[PDB]
Amino acid sequence: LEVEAKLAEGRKKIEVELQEALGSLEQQKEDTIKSLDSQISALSDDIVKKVLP
Amino acid sequence: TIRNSEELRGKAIEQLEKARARLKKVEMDADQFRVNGYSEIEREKMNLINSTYKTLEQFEN
Repeated sequence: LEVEAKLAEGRKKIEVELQEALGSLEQQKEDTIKSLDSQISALSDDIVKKVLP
Repeated sequence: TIRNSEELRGKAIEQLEKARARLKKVEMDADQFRVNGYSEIEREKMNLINSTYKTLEQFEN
């Protein structure tokens, strides 16, 4: 019973570590969408040379 | 009647010698077995905690 309680508490700790990491990477992708815009312009400008021969 | 009585004294006294020897030897089994089973279940205790710690690291993996 003692080590099962230790297991459950460690499992909660790793769950909160998970939510911190996932919220961080969602904020990270929010940042790279809000930034990275010359990439958008050049990526539009590159495919226009490929749609036409 | 003399023969019956002193033969019964000798055979009962070696019966009690073998019975007290069996008391000491089965007490030797008892306390040897006490030490053995006690240490055996403490290493099986450490086996239980190792298994659970390993499955916790599997979880975090």
